[PDB]
Amino acid sequence: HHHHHHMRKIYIAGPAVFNPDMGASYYNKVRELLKKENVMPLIPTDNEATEALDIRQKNIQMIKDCDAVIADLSPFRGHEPDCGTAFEVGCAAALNKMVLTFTSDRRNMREKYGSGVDKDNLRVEGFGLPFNLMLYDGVEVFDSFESAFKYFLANFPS
Amino acid sequence: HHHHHHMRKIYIAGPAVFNPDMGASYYNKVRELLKKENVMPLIPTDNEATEALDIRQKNIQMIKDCDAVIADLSPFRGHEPDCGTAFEVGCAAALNKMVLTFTSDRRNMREKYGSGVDKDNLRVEGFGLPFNLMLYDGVEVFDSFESAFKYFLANFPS
Ligand SMILES: O=C1Nc2cccc3cccc1c23
Ligand SMILES: O=C1Nc2cccc3cccc1c23
Repeated sequence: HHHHHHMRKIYIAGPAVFNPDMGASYYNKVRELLKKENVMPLIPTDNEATEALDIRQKNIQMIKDCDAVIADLSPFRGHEPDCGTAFEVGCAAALNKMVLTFTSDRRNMREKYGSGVDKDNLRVEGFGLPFNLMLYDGVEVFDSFESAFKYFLANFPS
Repeated sequence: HHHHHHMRKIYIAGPAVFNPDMGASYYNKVRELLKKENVMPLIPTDNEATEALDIRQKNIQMIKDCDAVIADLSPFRGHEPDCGTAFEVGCAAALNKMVLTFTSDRRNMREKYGSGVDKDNLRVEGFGLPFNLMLYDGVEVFDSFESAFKYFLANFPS
């Protein structure tokens, strides 16, 4: 009786932090969705430090502490995902964490750029993926945070 | 006598692979520089597979096998570094590898964008760093592959 109970935790990776509201609207939506399932969101801006290295270390620790990352790999400042988010996905991959990704634009990279090269003649990947192939681990690329979260619930039970 | 001798290895992360020559000119320069010091370059396109997941896995393994990563975080398709490279930097950080980064543009992000926000009113980081703060671990940001390599030689001896 009164055994320890693990509360599931998801690291909320993505460029919402750069919204004018520092991601408040996104994180609030995430908080409400996860609350219903007794899942804790690990949010990049929580208890935010002032020094870059401290912010970075705390985020790395959240990834170490999580059961899954849900990463927003939507276009950021062009057709490419946010590099901070990409770093976090790599961290999670190395730590053998469940990584779930979504994007607002699921078109292949070559469809996005409209060619096999960009405007400067740099190669656009041709693997039938919406973004850099390093970011794809075989799990479906979802359309939304919600759809990724449904996969989490089905595949990481309490 | 005849003890095993470790050959130092560096993972060569960066968007050179997207050059029209698939990085040949960049990688050849790297190869020539490293051979002089008996250091082996681990190059993303070496023995390249055909399936995205196989390429990804081989690159992650190269990072697991390396002594350091030297990562080209130069502007790619705008002021942001390449997300594949960022993923690799994250992978290396999680694995406690030495990570050395360089860029052709060392200006602060706010100097690059000319404002604290981009054209779409999205926040530009203000930490006096040239790129997303997740990509900075306290080691100096170098100006070139060569200067990063000099740090490697001074800080990872045979
Ligand atoms: O790159 C970032 N990772 C982060 C985690 C938490 C907060 C903030 C704020 C600005 C920029 C970044 C950031
Ligand atoms: O995103 C990539 N990581 C890679 C590692 C090695 C080769 C190639 C080729 C195209 C695209 C990518 C790539």
